[PDB]
Amino acid sequence: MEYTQLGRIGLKVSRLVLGTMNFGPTTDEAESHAIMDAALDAGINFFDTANVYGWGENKGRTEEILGSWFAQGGDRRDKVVLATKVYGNMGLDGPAWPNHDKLSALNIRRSVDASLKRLGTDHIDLYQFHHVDRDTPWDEIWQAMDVLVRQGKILYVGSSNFAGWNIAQANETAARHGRLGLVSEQCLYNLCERRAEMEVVPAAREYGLGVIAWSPLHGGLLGGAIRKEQEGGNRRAASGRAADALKDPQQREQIQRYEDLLDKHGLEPGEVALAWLLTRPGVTGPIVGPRTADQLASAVRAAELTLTDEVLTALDEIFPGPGPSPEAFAW
Amino acid sequence: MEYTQLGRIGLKVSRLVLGTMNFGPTTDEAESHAIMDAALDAGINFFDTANVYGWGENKGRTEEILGSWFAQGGDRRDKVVLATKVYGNMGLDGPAWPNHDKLSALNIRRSVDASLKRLGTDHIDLYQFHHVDRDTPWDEIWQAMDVLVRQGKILYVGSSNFAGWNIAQANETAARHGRLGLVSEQCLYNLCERRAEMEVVPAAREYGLGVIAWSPLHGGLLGGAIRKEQEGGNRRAASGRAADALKDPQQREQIQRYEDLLDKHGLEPGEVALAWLLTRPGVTGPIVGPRTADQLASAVRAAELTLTDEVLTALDEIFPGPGPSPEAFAW
Amino acid sequence: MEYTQLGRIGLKVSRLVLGTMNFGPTTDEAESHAIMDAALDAGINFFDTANVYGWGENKGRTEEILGSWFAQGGDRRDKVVLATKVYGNMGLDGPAWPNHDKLSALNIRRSVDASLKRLGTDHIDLYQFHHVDRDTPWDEIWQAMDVLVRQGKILYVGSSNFAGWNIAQANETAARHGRLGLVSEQCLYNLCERRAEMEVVPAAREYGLGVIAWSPLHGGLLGGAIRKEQEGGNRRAASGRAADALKDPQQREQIQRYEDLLDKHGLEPGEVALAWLLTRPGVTGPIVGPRTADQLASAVRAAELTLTDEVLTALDEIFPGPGPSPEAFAW
Amino acid sequence: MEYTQLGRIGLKVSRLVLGTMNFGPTTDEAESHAIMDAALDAGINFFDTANVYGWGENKGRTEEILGSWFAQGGDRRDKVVLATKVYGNMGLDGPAWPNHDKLSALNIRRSVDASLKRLGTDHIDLYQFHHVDRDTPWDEIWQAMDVLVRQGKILYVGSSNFAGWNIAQANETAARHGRLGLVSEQCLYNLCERRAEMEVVPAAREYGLGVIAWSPLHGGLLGGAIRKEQEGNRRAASGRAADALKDPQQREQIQRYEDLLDKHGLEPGEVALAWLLTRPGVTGPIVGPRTADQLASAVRAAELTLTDEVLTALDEIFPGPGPSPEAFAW
Ligand SMILES: CC[C@H]1OC(=O)C[C@@H](O)[C@H](C)[C@@H](O[C@@H]2O[C@H](C)[C@@H](O[C@H]3C[C@@](C)(O)[C@@H](O)[C@H](C)O3)[C@H](N(C)C)[C@H]2O)[C@@H](CC=O)C[C@@H](C)C(=O)/C=C/C(C)=C/[C@@H]1CO[C@@H]1O[C@H](C)[C@@H](O)[C@@H](OC)[C@H]1OC
Ligand SMILES: CC[C@H]1OC(=O)C[C@@H](O)[C@H](C)[C@@H](O[C@@H]2O[C@H](C)[C@@H](O[C@H]3C[C@@](C)(O)[C@@H](O)[C@H](C)O3)[C@H](N(C)C)[C@H]2O)[C@@H](CC=O)C[C@@H](C)C(=O)/C=C/C(C)=C/[C@@H]1CO[C@@H]1O[C@H](C)[C@@H](O)[C@@H](OC)[C@H]1OC
Ligand SMILES: NC(=O)c1ccc[n+]([C@@H]2O[C@H](COP(=O)([O-])OP(=O)(O)OC[C@H]3O[C@@H](n4cnc5c(N)ncnc54)[C@H](OP(=O)(O)O)[C@@H]3O)[C@@H](O)[C@H]2O)c1
Ligand SMILES: NC(=O)c1ccc[n+]([C@@H]2O[C@H](COP(=O)([O-])OP(=O)(O)OC[C@H]3O[C@@H](n4cnc5c(N)ncnc54)[C@H](OP(=O)(O)O)[C@@H]3O)[C@@H](O)[C@H]2O)c1
Ligand SMILES: NC(=O)c1ccc[n+]([C@@H]2O[C@H](COP(=O)([O-])OP(=O)(O)OC[C@H]3O[C@@H](n4cnc5c(N)ncnc54)[C@H](OP(=O)(O)O)[C@@H]3O)[C@@H](O)[C@H]2O)c1
Ligand SMILES: NC(=O)c1ccc[n+]([C@@H]2O[C@H](COP(=O)([O-])OP(=O)(O)OC[C@H]3O[C@@H](n4cnc5c(N)ncnc54)[C@H](OP(=O)(O)O)[C@@H]3O)[C@@H](O)[C@H]2O)c1
Repeated sequence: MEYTQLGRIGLKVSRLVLGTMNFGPTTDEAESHAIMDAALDAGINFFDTANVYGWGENKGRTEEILGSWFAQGGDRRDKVVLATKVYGNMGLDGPAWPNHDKLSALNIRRSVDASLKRLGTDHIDLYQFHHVDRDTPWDEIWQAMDVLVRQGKILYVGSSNFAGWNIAQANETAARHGRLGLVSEQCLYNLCERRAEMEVVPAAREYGLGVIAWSPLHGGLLGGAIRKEQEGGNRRAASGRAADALKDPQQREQIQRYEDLLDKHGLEPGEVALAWLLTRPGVTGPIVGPRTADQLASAVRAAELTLTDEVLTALDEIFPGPGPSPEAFAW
Repeated sequence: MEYTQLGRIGLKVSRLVLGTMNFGPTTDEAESHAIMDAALDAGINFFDTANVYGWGENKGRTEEILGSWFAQGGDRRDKVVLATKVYGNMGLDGPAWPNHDKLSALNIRRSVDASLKRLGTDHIDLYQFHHVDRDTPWDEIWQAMDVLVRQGKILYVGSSNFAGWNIAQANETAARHGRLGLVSEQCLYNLCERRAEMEVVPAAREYGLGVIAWSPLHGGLLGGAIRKEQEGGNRRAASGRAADALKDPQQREQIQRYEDLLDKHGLEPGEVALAWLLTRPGVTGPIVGPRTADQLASAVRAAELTLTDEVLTALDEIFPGPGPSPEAFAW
Repeated sequence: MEYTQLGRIGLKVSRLVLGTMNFGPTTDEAESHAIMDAALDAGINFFDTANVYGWGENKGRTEEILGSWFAQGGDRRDKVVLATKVYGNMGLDGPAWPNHDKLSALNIRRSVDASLKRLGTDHIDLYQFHHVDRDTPWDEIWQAMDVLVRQGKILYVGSSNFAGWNIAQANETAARHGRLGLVSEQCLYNLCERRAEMEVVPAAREYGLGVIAWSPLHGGLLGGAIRKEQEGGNRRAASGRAADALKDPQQREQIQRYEDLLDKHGLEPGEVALAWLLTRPGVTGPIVGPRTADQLASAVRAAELTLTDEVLTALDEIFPGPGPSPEAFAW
Repeated sequence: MEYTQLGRIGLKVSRLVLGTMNFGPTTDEAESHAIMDAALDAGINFFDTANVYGWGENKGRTEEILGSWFAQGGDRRDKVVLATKVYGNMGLDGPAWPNHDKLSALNIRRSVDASLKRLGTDHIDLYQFHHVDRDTPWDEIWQAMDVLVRQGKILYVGSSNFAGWNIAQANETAARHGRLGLVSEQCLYNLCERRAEMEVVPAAREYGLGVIAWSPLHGGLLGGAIRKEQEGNRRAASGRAADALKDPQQREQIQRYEDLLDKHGLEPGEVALAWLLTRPGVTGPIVGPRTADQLASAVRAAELTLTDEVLTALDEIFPGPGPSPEAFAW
């Protein structure tokens, strides 16, 4: 396993981050536990979850599945950098009761206690904002997080789905009073969606944040979705983001070009999408989303792949990116 | 229910704040619980109380009534933004034993623990200074509040009965050392008393405080007190501020003009006075003071009223305001 | 002559400030020079002017009259604490060209250079904002003033026609970065208009500003305006604020009672109004507005008057004040 | 003329900003001076220029044309908020000598003195970075600007072609030590190019910067370029506009735009300027008249009220992304 620092901070992480969103709605508890055992065996020490994972009436289930895994002992909790999230509504889906979503100090306080209880742990290593909340100012947010840091309930704070200028405002505000700022941004970034290149990733690099890419396969779309389009099972690529893209002729053609390119080179589409993210400047690593232990083993192989310049150039032809602003749209 | 941010902060509140001062001395425990259940039913998530409410030998009773309400369960504590106050003497009415009133770190320590015990909760969401204390410096006050913040016993700090320059000094002092300042000012503001427009509300707006208006009907004076002047009940308008106003020929003539105006437009005096405050720039909302469940329902109707330009202009004729200083008295 | 520190700073000033607004439009250049010589002979070391004084097409004339006075030599400039103002339109009366009024760094730059030229001096001792400018932020204002301080073009900065919270915001902003804040506020304050007591003077005193009362006789109204109502000459009391007040029945009765009281006590109304301001806590002194040398001589006598407690009580009853906020309108 | 505060600061500016890039290479000195007199007559008090304007061997000519304008007197300098730029190479076109371009304190020092001399003035009201310079840190940049502020050579500092996170970093750095930060961002923004909506404008709004839009007609492309395509010089015949008209999809977009405004009897240049005036946070467009009639046309656009029907139609023809992260994530 290849390791790196998470941005500027002292925390060392596997360049594969284990996502857990599938654990519950798509992968059951026993296979979820097997995937986490295999992840630990492979040297993956960095797990990403969220309070809302589990979905609908089962929001919180994923954290509970991690909690029963940790409860088995065997140094699992000691070994893992445990990340979860606050922002989402944990009540009945639909409009949230006021301050039962978003980033008020009020919702931060109740959300962290519920996550700690489901996870069966006394601390979260990386507590992440799930989304920017434009209505909560950073002196309120940093007050709430600093309460948790000094109580020992969290160690690090990260962001997810921020704009670049939110990262800068957040960390400048933290730095004025000596607080450790955001240590990582968790952003949508993959071959299909590269617009985090314009400002989010440049800002994260300037401020020394880790960058961990969520939906690195675009929801399974990049994992061989066309070749697999007729298979059964509870495949993630059969619904949601990937299925929507495959109904668009232009997006489907792109994915078809991708799968045909890789057939000519003896490469696997999911493994290449992961390996591609590992070449991007500033990217700590993809947050892999295995549905099966087999798909985790494939991810470990992806982290060992060396993409040739020829393949990288061809991928840029199919999936061009904008580069940084202002050059992306001005000069 | 209409919602808004409390000034600049991330807390979302109903634009009706439920005042509880009547609960105890005027409304009994059973009916207070009914009013609070109905407030939650109508979407009101923001309750104001004080340690002194109850009055006399029953100071603390209002908080205890809220404590018994919370103790039923039913997500009541989780759903409510709970505001209470410190400054008042909680001992025998009359001159307080030194440091058993006002805002020393000593009285803050003892008042908050006594409030938490009566409320049956481990934290207060909005802890308010009941009045400015000119003898306690802001580095002493912010030390005391920051102790409670970091212990998790409070979340936010607010002011009540401040001058505008007190708000500015408090929040500039807080900002110097990373602290969230005052998030709201609770001030006397209604059709009868508009002098908060001079400097209190302008300073609150500059510093991004919510503004929540206490005695929004001037103690019942604006709720139809002339028409109801001969009625029984233990009506708040039969005593105190309202009764005193009706003794004065000029103030009584003003209320008469008001009630006669509203008869011509088919409007209710109590609802119009609440709806008028909701139109004022910077006002988060009125802190309604229902004596009955029907009066809470009437307040909810008031929050849906749309006052016409013609009625707003007429109210300004009856109840002119000074505008901001310096223009209010100089140029 | 009685001297005092100007609030908290090391500058010592006479408790009569010589106002120059009459110099030009009401008092001609030679009599203006005689009044300034008489003021210096009496120990008055503190002169207030403004760029706009002169009025109309003659804006700047008063500063020029002071300039020709200083140009006479004889240690006049070295002896005088020279105060002038920025904010007013110096162009054609009417709507100003953008940034040719108010407190942008652009207007501050052009205004001070024009004042310095008219006054015939290389520095202004006290450069005052004529009025709050709600559209210019304090980091812009203090940048512009600090440029002038470091160049040696001004020494001290003062306010005029501020609200109390503006004083607080201004001086907290200056103190953040080691700058000397406002040293004095120049507000309307006299027997007739006491609402600076609510917040402006309390804020000034908290922050250690001098308080220099402008229009101390309410534009001549308190100088015997009723007794002299039939007189000729270009008396200031025949126009503007004083004339408007004498056409008001209640203000006229107030002034009549005042003049009758002072007839009974054998006291001069102009002198008493000045002596009254000298008793008010926090007041550095009145800015006298003599039209003649004899009126200056009269002001000097006023500074040596001791009003009996009987007269002081009678004045407070004829001319009541509001006291400080929040007590002035709440409790 | 409608006026507004420049973002959060005390400076008041007309919502039309007079751009001067045409003065010299496209509009001659006499006509440039007439456009500036007409701008002042209509109440425009805010002029944008740059040291490089004039182009090639004539870089600096535009500042000189403004300088001879000011030299005529009549309160012209006192009335105008004068904005210019530092970053561009002022030597021979091609790779610049080291530190004769970009934002080092060394190049800032030499560039401002040369602009002051050409402009014939002792101060610049708004001195703008022409482009983000990723190699110069903000404590160096603010040192250099503060030197100029304390000497009276500039009043305000603004940015141009920044990313949103650059605006935040600059102004947080400035605020740490009591300095007034950036007061304005000058970005490309018009119907054709709306990606400043992702982060640049949202960051400017949060930090209280003015937002002034350069090439508001996309270089004349939005001024009726297809109707005038065979006319006889015209900025639309070259550069950004010409390239867009060579592309089938952009040409079709502009053809749809010009058809839409034919139906409503409106002028394309005026509508494109009026459209920017409706965008939240936009101080106004930096108009680029080549002629005095084009300036009077801009003044008419500032009085125009676009109906909601037309605004909806423009938005469908010229969709924008809105803010990040929602623009690409959720
Ligand atoms: C010393 C005891 C005296 O008490 C006073 O003289 C107090 C009066 O001057 C009050 C305060 C005035 O009431 C004020 O009328 C001003 C014009 C307002 O000022 C305005 C304009 C402004 C610019 O000032 C602004 O700042 C302010 C906010 O609003 C002000 N406002 C707050 C509303 C308002 O209180 C008057 C109206 C004016 O004359 C109010 C009405 C009801 C009135 O006739 C009362 C008469 C009384 C009780 C007189 C006795 C008689 O006792 C007398 O005692 C004297 C010492 C002797 O001369 C006695 O001789 C026997 C005897 O005279 C008859
Ligand atoms: C008002 C309703 C109209 O809807 C539109 O006009 C939307 C179109 O303008 C879209 C957005 C364009 O698609 C855009 O093509 C630009 C050149 C790209 O811009 C480029 C360059 C850039 C510089 O802009 C850069 O910033 C950007 C990121 O990428 C842009 N990109 C975001 C990809 C891309 O969305 C066009 C391609 C060019 O025209 C996409 C293709 C599929 C198309 O023909 C669609 C036609 C439709 C549906 C037309 C109706 C006709 O309805 C018509 O309604 C009008 C109101 C009337 O004129 C009617 O005529 C009478 C009627 O015509 C029948
Ligand atoms: N911060 C946020 O907003 C956010 C949002 C989404 C996700 N996340 C995080 O990012 C993690 C990953 O997101 P995601 O589940 O959408 O990831 P993804 O990798 O884009 O989608 C997962 C799907 O890709 C396929 N796949 C996974 N590994 C593969 C491999 N080695 N080879 C071929 N196909 C493979 C599987 O598709 P099939 O099931 O069709 O076989 C799998 O179900 C989540 O667990 C969560 O922790 C964060
Ligand atoms: N910070 C402070 O110093 C301070 C001071 C006072 C109050 N407060 C807070 O502000 C809250 C409200 O104060 P308040 O009780 O004096 O409010 P208020 O609304 O001015 O007076 C309450 C009275 O108004 C009448 N009323 C209430 N709702 C009505 C409606 N919808 N229609 C017609 N009449 C209506 C009732 O009068 P009748 O009983 O005659 O029917 C009621 O007893 C208090 O509960 C407390 O939370 C704070
Ligand atoms: N910062 C501001 O906004 C502002 C506004 C106004 C003034 N000021 C400053 O404050 C200064 C004073 O203002 P002001 O001229 O309006 O003062 P004022 O004393 O209220 O009015 C002056 C008039 O009072 C009469 N008077 C003056 N001294 C007298 C005395 N000893 N005995 C009897 N009557 C006397 C004269 O009236 P008659 O002519 O009728 O005899 C004189 O013209 C100005 O010179 C200016 O420096 C500042
Ligand atoms: N910060 C930067 O990087 C940057 C870059 C470029 C420009 N700028 C600034 O932005 C200003 C404007 O840029 P620009 O010249 O490219 O603006 P523009 O409006 O996009 O293009 C100017 C052209 O549009 C046409 N036009 C102008 N006004 C018109 C009207 N009222 N009706 C119809 N057509 C009209 C004319 O084209 P025809 O000649 O074909 O008639 C004119 O030459 C410049 O002067 C400069 O100050 C800044």
